[PDB]
Amino acid sequence: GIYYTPKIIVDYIVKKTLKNHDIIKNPYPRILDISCGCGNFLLEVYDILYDLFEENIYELKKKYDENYWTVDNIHRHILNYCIYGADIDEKAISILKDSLTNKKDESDIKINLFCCDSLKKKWRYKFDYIVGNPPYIGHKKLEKKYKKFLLEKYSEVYKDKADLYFCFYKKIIDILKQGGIGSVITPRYFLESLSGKDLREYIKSNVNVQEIVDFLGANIFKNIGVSSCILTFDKKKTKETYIDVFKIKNEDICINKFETLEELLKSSKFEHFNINQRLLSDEWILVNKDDETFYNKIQEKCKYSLEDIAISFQGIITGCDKAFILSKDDVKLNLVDDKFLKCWIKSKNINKYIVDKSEYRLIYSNDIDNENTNKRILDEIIGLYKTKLENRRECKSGIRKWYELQWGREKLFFERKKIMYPYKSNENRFAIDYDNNFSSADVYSFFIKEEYLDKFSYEYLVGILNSSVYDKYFKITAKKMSKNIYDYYPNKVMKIRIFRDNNYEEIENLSKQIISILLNKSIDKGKVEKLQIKMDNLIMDSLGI
DNA sequence: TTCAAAAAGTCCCA
DNA sequence: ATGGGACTTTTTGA
Ligand SMILES: OC[C@H]1O[C@@H](n2cnc3c(NCc4ccc(O)cc4)ncnc32)[C@H](O)[C@@H]1O
Ligand SMILES: [K+]
Ligand SMILES: [K+]
Repeated sequence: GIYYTPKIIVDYIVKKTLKNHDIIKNPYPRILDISCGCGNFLLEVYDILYDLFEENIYELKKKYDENYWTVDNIHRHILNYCIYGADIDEKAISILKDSLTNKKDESDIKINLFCCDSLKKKWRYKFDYIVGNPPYIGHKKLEKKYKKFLLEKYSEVYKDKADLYFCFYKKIIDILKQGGIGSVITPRYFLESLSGKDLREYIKSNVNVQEIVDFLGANIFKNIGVSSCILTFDKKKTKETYIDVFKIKNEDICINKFETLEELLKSSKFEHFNINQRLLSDEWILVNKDDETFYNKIQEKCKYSLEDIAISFQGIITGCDKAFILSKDDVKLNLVDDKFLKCWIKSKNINKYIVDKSEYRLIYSNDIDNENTNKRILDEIIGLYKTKLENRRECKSGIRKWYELQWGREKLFFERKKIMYPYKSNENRFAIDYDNNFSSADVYSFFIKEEYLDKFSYEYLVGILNSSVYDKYFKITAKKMSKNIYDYYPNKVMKIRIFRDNNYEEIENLSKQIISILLNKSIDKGKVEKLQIKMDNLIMDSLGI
């Protein structure tokens, strides 16, 4: 439950908040970490503070009580008035307390360390500087009893599938003094995610965001599947409202390339651009001027969105795939009448323009009337996981029988011509499904509304949607998950805007040529790339880019 | 009644 | 052993 932040990032975060502190004007700064752990940040705060006091000790001695301000008194002063920490783990607090003590009995100095829940603590005062790495706990791994507390007391930032670190953002902001500075490393997903919409609104309207360091899919925490960003914000009265954005360019770099993180930020490994905080909508579109011009051209030119013209839906959720999904060559499928069997595909089966032939079959068990008529299917296939099936939420409440699919959706939505795409991918992969394929929630589908069929065809749509233009266009606002992975979920895919002009016929014809080649047995892959290049030129011409 | 979001992902191998 | 790559379930709030 304890995570170690890399030292190069700890040093950067502490420097970001304290490098320009006027210790002569205010020799009593309050620096807080509300998930301090063993003290990765606080122990570094001590070192920075000690040099700060020692470098100006005679100036403080002259300006203030000359007996109080001596070098031998710096250690006691820092612990009494400057360093504050909180963590739920008692053992970590005890270790940090020893570490701070060992920086030097005489007078039994008191240390401001609290073993508590930082989201419930009654904070008796606000703080000049707040740093640290909060806990990240999503909606599956958080206790329901605790989530009831969060939904009640942190509703301004925490609803639905929000994360625990949203609340730490709110708590840090609320107890930051006027003119104070906060700097934290959290997951990056709130920058684009639907869940973070309220959190983004809370940050934008309560603090000035100085800087966002976006590591994208780079691996900052070794052996941890998370993508990181560093946010620095303040409560200073400033007319200027511009954010420094540092966005990494190569996700494969090692974080220890230089001795300092700021060396990496200034280098060619990162790009820098500024964003006007006043121009942030509910979405934070953090791109350079070239991409903003590119994005705005497409938005203005396109009069339709996919949501306008299409019906979206998520795939089947069985609740226990091993009980219902079988290999098409499994001998146990001889027990299942073919009326119960559906073709089943995974996200990896989706390519551009077409789906691979399915290798798995879904038992649509919802169509099994009762347990007596098809006892063989229940006893020998589905019942092998009856205990796990009975633990599903809708089975415990009696809504579903133990052998039914948890979310079987509507069969008629899948058994039709439609477009399918993987839920997480490195690139746009929109395919026309001709084979009534079913899938789990790792594949999303949509079909065109009847009233828009004479304006848009499936062949045209997969043409533009798979183009290099729309690959770049979608990724401008897409949710970056891990290295070379973006979420392709309807909450953003359905916002993709599309156009219709004089190039419609040739774009559609090129797409049909690609599909015809891809479906050939002696498939000529090379010519497909040439046709794609020609289609990209038409699309770039159509959108004036 | 029933939708869709959510990576401190998960798992394997060189 | 670790770091990097291939691939992606079902729990959950609304
Ligand atoms: O690296 C993360 C670090 O933060 C610490 N930490 C995790 N959760 C909390 C916390 N409130 C949230 C909460 C949630 C559920 C609870 O049953 C109880 C409390 N309040 C303070 N510190 C917390 C950890 O111990 C790690 O040292
Ligand atoms: K004096
Ligand atoms: K990562």
